Amino acid sequence: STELTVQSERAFQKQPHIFNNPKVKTSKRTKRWYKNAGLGFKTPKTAIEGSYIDKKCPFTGLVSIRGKILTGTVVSTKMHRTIVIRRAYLHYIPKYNRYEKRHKNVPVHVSPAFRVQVGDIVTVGQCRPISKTVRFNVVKVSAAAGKANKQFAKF
Amino acid sequence: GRMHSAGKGISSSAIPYSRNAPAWFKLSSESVIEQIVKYARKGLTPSQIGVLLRDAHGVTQARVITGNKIMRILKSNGLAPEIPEDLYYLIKKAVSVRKHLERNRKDKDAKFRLILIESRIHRLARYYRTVAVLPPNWKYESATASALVN
Amino acid sequence: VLVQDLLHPTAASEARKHKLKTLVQGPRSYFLDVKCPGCLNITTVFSHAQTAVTCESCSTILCTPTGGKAKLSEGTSFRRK
Amino acid sequence: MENDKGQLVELYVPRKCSATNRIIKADDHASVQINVAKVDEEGRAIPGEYVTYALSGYVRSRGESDDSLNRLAQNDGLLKNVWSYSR
Amino acid sequence: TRSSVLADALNAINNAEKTGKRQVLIRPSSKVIIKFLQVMQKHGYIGEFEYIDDHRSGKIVVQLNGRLNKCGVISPRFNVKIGDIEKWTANLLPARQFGYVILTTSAGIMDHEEARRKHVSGKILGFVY
Amino acid sequence: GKGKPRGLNSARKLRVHRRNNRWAENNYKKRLLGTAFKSSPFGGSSHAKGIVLEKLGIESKQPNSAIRKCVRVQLIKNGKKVTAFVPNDGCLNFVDENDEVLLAGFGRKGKAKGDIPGVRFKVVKVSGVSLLALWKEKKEKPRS
RNA sequence: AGGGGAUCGAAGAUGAUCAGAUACCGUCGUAGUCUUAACCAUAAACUAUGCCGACUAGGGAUCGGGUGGUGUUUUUUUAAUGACCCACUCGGCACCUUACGAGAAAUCAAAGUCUUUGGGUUCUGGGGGGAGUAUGGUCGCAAGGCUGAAACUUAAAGGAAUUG
RNA sequence: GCGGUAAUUCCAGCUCCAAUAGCGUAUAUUAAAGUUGUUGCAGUUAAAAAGCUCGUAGUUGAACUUUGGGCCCGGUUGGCCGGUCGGAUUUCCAACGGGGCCUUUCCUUCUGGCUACCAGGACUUUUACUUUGAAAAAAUUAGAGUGUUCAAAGCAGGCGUAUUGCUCGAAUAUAUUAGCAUGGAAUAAUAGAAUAGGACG
RNA sequence: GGAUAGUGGCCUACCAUGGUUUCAACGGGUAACGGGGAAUAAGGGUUCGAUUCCGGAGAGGGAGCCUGAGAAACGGCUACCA
Ligand SMILES: CN[C@@H]1[C@@H](O)[C@@H](O[C@@H]2[C@@H](O)[C@H](O[C@H]3O[C@H](CN)CC[C@H]3N)[C@@H](N)C[C@H]2N)OC[C@]1(C)O
Ligand SMILES: [Mg+2]
Ligand SMILES: [Mg+2]
Ligand SMILES: [Mg+2]
Ligand SMILES: [Mg+2]
Ligand SMILES: [Mg+2]
Ligand SMILES: [Mg+2]
Ligand SMILES: [Mg+2]
Ligand SMILES: [Mg+2]
Ligand SMILES: [Mg+2]
Ligand SMILES: [Mg+2]
Ligand SMILES: [Mg+2]
Ligand SMILES: [Mg+2]
Ligand SMILES: [Mg+2]
Ligand SMILES: [Mg+2]
Ligand SMILES: [Mg+2]
Ligand SMILES: [Mg+2]
Ligand SMILES: [Mg+2]
Ligand SMILES: [Mg+2]
Ligand SMILES: [Mg+2]
Ligand SMILES: [Mg+2]
Ligand SMILES: [Mg+2]
Ligand SMILES: [Mg+2]
Ligand SMILES: [Mg+2]
Ligand SMILES: [Mg+2]
Ligand SMILES: [Mg+2]
Ligand SMILES: [Mg+2]
Ligand SMILES: [Mg+2]
Ligand SMILES: [Mg+2]
Ligand SMILES: [Mg+2]
Ligand SMILES: [Mg+2]
Ligand SMILES: [Mg+2]
Ligand SMILES: [Mg+2]
Ligand SMILES: [Mg+2]
Ligand SMILES: [Mg+2]
Ligand SMILES: [Mg+2]
Ligand SMILES: [Mg+2]
Ligand SMILES: [Mg+2]
Ligand SMILES: [Mg+2]
Ligand SMILES: [Mg+2]
Ligand SMILES: [Mg+2]
Ligand SMILES: [Mg+2]
Ligand SMILES: [Mg+2]
Ligand SMILES: [Mg+2]
Ligand SMILES: [Mg+2]
Ligand SMILES: [Mg+2]
Ligand SMILES: [Mg+2]
Ligand SMILES: [Mg+2]
Ligand SMILES: [Mg+2]
Ligand SMILES: [Mg+2]
Ligand SMILES: [Mg+2]
Ligand SMILES: [Mg+2]
Ligand SMILES: [Mg+2]
Ligand SMILES: [Mg+2]
Ligand SMILES: [Mg+2]
Ligand SMILES: [Mg+2]
Ligand SMILES: [Mg+2]
Ligand SMILES: [Mg+2]
Ligand SMILES: [Zn+2]
Repeated sequence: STELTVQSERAFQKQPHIFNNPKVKTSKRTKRWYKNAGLGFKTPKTAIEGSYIDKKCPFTGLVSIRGKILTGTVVSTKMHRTIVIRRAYLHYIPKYNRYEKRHKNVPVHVSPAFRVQVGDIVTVGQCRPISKTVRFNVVKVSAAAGKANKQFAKF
Repeated sequence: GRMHSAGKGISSSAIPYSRNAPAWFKLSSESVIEQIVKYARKGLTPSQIGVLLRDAHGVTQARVITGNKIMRILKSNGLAPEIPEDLYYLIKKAVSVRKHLERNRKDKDAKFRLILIESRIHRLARYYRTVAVLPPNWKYESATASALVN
Repeated sequence: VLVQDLLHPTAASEARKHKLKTLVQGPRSYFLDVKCPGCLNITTVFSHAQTAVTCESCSTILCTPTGGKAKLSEGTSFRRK
Repeated sequence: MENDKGQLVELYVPRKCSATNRIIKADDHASVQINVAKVDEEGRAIPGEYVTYALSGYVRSRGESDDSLNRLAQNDGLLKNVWSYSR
Repeated sequence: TRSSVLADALNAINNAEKTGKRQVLIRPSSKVIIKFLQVMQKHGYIGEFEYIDDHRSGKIVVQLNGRLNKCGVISPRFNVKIGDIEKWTANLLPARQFGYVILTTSAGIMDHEEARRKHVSGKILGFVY
Repeated sequence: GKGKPRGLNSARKLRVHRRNNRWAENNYKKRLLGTAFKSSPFGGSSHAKGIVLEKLGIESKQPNSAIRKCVRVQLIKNGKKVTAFVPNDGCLNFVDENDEVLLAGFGRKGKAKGDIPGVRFKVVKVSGVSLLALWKEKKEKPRS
């Protein structure tokens, strides 16, 4: 998703209070603000090198990561600039002294810093409410391939 | 034991304790790896070849005399088929069964085995897809099976 | 019964058992270097045939397979190893 | 079957099958004690001087009492040839 | 098919001393079977055992004196935490004084008494007496 | 191997299977069907008052022969006709008809008590004056 | 729904029988019985006995395969066979004797390895009846299949064995 | 199960039993109930194995990869003596555990700070489990203390110099599934190099 | 963008086709407020908790609102239905 047009909305997309003076001629054009989210999390290169905009991007945006931090694997990429992860986990029934498989499906807004794919585990930091569903934000991507290369052409 | 029957039989090959062996074999990896690939050139299967080099020539087990198995060697030599041979003869068999069925649909026991055979086919593919020897989405298709045998 | 040596069983009662069910499994087949003086030298054949072998030069029959070990065609000698 | 300090209590420390090392209890009436006489020079058998064994009821019933004593006595010195520990 | 190798081995053991035999062949050995047999040996319920070598998983020959009543596996490998080891013992062990609940902890396969003193716990494994 | 699944992760299949199977336990069933509140003449309560319809002598099952003085009663709170039994000797001469009788169960949780068949209830008080005290002399039945 | 339709033969017709005899037995005989195409999905569909795996005990037979033999037959002439014999070994249809064990017992090599209670897993059952009934859902052309309650009622029903 | 004419069961008198300012009863409920069976059921004939096979979800699933050996440091209980004013400590002896070295062997890595973690950069395959901890309302409960005259309680009170005060208290434990912090690396998952798009410099 | 004390499909415009579920969604029932706790005393469990403490709701049923730091208040108002 994202991945072109930068301007595609009827609204002109820009970072708040980051001003490019027209009279002062710059060869970089855009002056692009960022930070590092903290909590020992790398603000990735593409957040800086990128041309993108989104204000829900915890590195270039106005949302701050605090509270829980969660691991889980991506089951759905179908939404633009957000995704749903399945964090499974086991539940202990005291009577039977056993465990039963459970899961909870967490929608989380993926900044357009990351290329996320289905099957990739992802680390996710908690943030302020973003959409109806999403209280969490993609932070680190733990799987760069997930078998992608082992599928290969004939010879 | 024996998924699709009640068959309890134990029939197999008993592999020897000697990992290097025999001590009576001359020639070399060069000689057999060359010997392997000429029969792969001819088109024999790792099952057909390993028997051939067992009986005619002097290979007890080709896994030993060369540090690699038969198929791994064929793979590195570009002579590997696109689908493994157990899967091949699985699909190649069901192609003949359903072929007999189009002749006689009156034959129920044939219609029955065709289920078991095709069950096994779908099981192999599922594994082969898990381990990525076949692309994800590889599926056994009825009418497209006659074209994968020949 | 009730006491016996499992570590050191008799090779005579061992060799009656099944190739798998011995103290350590191993094959009981053999290899013979077989001769047709119509050829000066030997091709070394596995005992339980399947493929019915030819000598390197001429088209000629050494064995024909059976379920078990092969029928060695007519006159031949053999060295076990 | 000792106690707090010292003294051995609980009457009747029971026997054991020499063959299987199993406690042989009061009601085991297929249990058996063999008395084998130790002879001396010139074959005389020395009454009252014994190599003895106990055999559990279980071993006799199974048909193992024979082969059990054969093992038990020969390694104790009363025989050679016969029994083979290996088969 | 085969699910607990250890269970299979602790079986023929109990099927030996119930038939009186002093020697039992077990297959296909294990890492745990070893350490479990070790714990059994060191407390005196068996003699010496010999892992033999095939090239697959191996076999073992176990010498058993007859001092044993029951050895056995606890089939699901149950989490037990330190306060439930007492509870677990009291169920399957004949009397307080002797017998051993043997289990598996991050500190190695060991019985409860060794567990008590090291003071680590883990998942349950089996029992011996 | 006693097909109950052994697995450490089979908790659900284990607790579901037992949830499924408590329905065979009878008054477990009757608990969750609400049968106390739904059917049965009392509300699901200890007692209930009602009004005598008729005085019916019931002949007892074998090997007994008697005429067991009973009453058709209609439950005030409820409206169900229900047939209850009068204890001890006489005590049918304490009721007559149109009267207000307090009923209880028979102590069998349904399930009639005796050679009296199909009668699950018993008369405790009539006219609020407690059939005991009428049968002994402690009280007399109210005027009218 | 076509074909077929000898025989046997629900229905039905009858002759005998019985107090009655819509039966048993005799006699005719429709559907059926066979088959092509489509349906139906039930049987004491039984071993009234889940599947995979380990172990626990002797014995002679037998089926298919395989291994060994200065073993017997055939002979045309050794051979090659082909059947036969003996022994071993896998995998099978079974059988005998046992009882370390099990069990309420009859009996069980599993129905044994269970209060010294845990290899993996599927399914079912929780007094008798009401009832496999009502209802709803679903399958079928139909007969019917599947799923499937409760009210109420009742002290037993029931298993194996024992003596009469 | 008693009662149809001698009633050990009814109605009574007499007597006797049980509990006793209490005792009966109906209803629910727990134990009895290993008759719901995780611990811990039964399923050949008592209730109960789908007619048979396939098969998705679920549960489950063989074995193997740091073993063994050598050298240190420091703990807590137990003895045999006790030295001493019931306890005091060093040596003799065991017994259980904890840490650290080297045997080819990262606990992330650098840059100094310091003498074990400071903080900064740059990265880190992810799990289940088990240890310990921090944070955890009272009341309830378990339970120490206290002689409400006993007691259920309550958390009071207890001492003289009882004409000008002194003073012990109001403990402790349990809290679990999840969350956080931490020691563990067994059992059980998980990822990696194969058309090298591999690892290190 | 509007709105709110403020975040947020809270509402609005354009835009995308998404979100849940046999790991039981969704639906039906509850003689259901939830927790502290309660009973029954091998363990494991089973059953209950309107009710003295905490949290939540409501003041016949619904909505609406004024005042105010604070209410969608009811021993405040306005409307309807009863
Ligand atoms: C023949 N049907 C049987 C039925 O009779 C019954 O069988 C049990 C059997 O499962 C038990 O055995 C089971 O439990 C054992 C524990 N000691 C080991 C594992 C298993 N065989 C037997 N101890 C008693 C039989 N009557 O339960 C299982 C079954 C298959 O339904
Ligand atoms: Mg199968
Ligand atoms: Mg199968
Ligand atoms: Mg097998
Ligand atoms: Mg118990
Ligand atoms: Mg269900
Ligand atoms: Mg139901
Ligand atoms: Mg039922
Ligand atoms: Mg009521
Ligand atoms: Mg009337
Ligand atoms: Mg009666
Ligand atoms: Mg009244
Ligand atoms: Mg027709
Ligand atoms: Mg006809
Ligand atoms: Mg007729
Ligand atoms: Mg008659
Ligand atoms: Mg007659
Ligand atoms: Mg006729
Ligand atoms: Mg049958
Ligand atoms: Mg069978
Ligand atoms: Mg049946
Ligand atoms: Mg059987
Ligand atoms: Mg049924
Ligand atoms: Mg009933
Ligand atoms: Mg039915
Ligand atoms: Mg029925
Ligand atoms: Mg039926
Ligand atoms: Mg119906
Ligand atoms: Mg259809
Ligand atoms: Mg219809
Ligand atoms: Mg009298
Ligand atoms: Mg009485
Ligand atoms: Mg009297
Ligand atoms: Mg009372
Ligand atoms: Mg348990
Ligand atoms: Mg039962
Ligand atoms: Mg039955
Ligand atoms: Mg069946
Ligand atoms: Mg089905
Ligand atoms: Mg049926
Ligand atoms: Mg494994
Ligand atoms: Mg394993
Ligand atoms: Mg070491
Ligand atoms: Mg709690
Ligand atoms: Mg807002
Ligand atoms: Mg309610
Ligand atoms: Mg409640
Ligand atoms: Mg609770
Ligand atoms: Mg409450
Ligand atoms: Mg009140
Ligand atoms: Mg309010
Ligand atoms: Mg309304
Ligand atoms: Mg309403
Ligand atoms: Mg109001
Ligand atoms: Mg008021
Ligand atoms: Mg007020
Ligand atoms: Mg109206
Ligand atoms: Mg109204
Ligand atoms: Zn030749």
